[PDB]
Amino acid sequence: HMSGPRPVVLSGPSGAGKSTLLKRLLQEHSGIFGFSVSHTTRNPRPGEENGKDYYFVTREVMQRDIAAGDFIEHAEFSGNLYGTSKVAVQAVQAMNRICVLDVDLQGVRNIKATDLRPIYISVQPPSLHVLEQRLRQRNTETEESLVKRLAAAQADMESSKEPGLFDVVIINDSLDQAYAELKEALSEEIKKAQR
Ligand SMILES: Nc1ncnc2c1ncn2[C@@H]1O[C@H](COP(=O)(O)OP(=O)(O)O)[C@@H](O)[C@H]1O
Ligand SMILES: Nc1nc2c(ncn2[C@@H]2O[C@H](COP(=O)(O)O)[C@@H](O)[C@H]2O)c(=O)[nH]1
Ligand code: ALF
Ligand SMILES: [Mg+2]
Repeated sequence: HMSGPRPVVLSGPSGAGKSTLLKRLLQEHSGIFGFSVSHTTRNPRPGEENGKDYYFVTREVMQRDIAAGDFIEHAEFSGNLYGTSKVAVQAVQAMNRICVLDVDLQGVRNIKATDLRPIYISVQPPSLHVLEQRLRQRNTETEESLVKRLAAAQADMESSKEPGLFDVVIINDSLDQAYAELKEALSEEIKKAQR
C-alpha cells in the first residue's frame, strides 16, 4: 500500500535513543503519527507491552508467518529475529497516519528495496562509550548480546556516513536537542498532516 503520508524510518545502534525519541513523538503528535509494531523473537523487557512495543512471538510462529509471505522485511539481530509485517504498516496507513518504523541497518537496506519511499533518519550516540554506558545502565541484555550489540553499533555507526543512505543524522547527546532535531526533520510533513 502506498496510500497515506510518507513513512519515517528511524535507525541507529542499540541504545542510541530510538525508542525514547519515538515515544516522545507519539505522545506529542499522537494524532498524526502511528507506530509500526514489529514482530520479534526476543524476550520482552520489564515495561514492554505485547502489541505496543513488539509482537513478542516464538521462532516457530515467526517462521510460519515468514513462510506465508506476511512480512515486508525481516532480519536477524544479536541472536533474535525481527520483522515488519505487512499488516503492521497497513494498519497505520489505513488510519491516514504517518507510519514510523524503528529498524536496524539491515532493515533500512531492506526497506530501500520496497515501494515505501520513506525518510530515513539515523539516531547516533555521542560516542561508543556513552552508548555502552547507556546500554549497561539498563542491563536488559546478557553480556553475550551486549557484546554483539556493541559490535553491531560500531559496524552500523560507520555506515551512517554512507552518502545517500540517511536523509538526516541526529546525535543524541541531549534528549531535548535530539527531539527538536527529529521534529525539524519532519516539520514539513507535520505541518501538512495538521492542515
Ligand atoms: N539524551 C540522553 N542522555 C542520556 N541517556 C539517554 C538519552 N537518551 C536515551 N537515554 C537512555 O539510553 C537508554 C537507551 O535508550 P533507548 O531509547 O532504549 O535506545 P534504543 O531504543 O535506541 O535501543 C535508555 O535507558 C534511555 O533512558
Ligand atoms: N530489520 C528490522 N529491525 C528491527 C525491527 N524491529 C526492531 N528492529 C531493530 O532491532 C534492533 C534491536 O532492537 P531491540 O532488541 O533493542 O528492541 C534495533 O536496531 C531495532 O531497530 C524490524 O522490524 N526489522
Ligand atoms: F532499539 Al534498541 F537496544 F532498544 F537497539
Ligand atoms: Mg529500543
